[PDB]
Amino acid sequence: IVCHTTATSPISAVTCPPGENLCYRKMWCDAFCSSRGKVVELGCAATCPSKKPYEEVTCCSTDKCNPHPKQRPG
Amino acid sequence: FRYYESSLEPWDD
Repeated sequence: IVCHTTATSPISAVTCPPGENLCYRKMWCDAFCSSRGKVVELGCAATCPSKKPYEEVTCCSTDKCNPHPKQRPG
Repeated sequence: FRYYESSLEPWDD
């Protein structure tokens, strides 16, 4: 499927490979949880693995189902 | 490089 990926400088959403049909969205109190925090690494995936205690990636089985918690251009 | 909850800039907003 397609899921927003922050891989690129800007923001966008492409169709994962023939190995991922899900969608994720990392998150962690970045080095600025004070103002920023929670780094969403929008992207795609075939599922949701273990994950870290601080750095966790969401999961979904639909396109644009793992958007940003602040989605917005510029 | 991510959309950091801060914004959507490739560098913590």
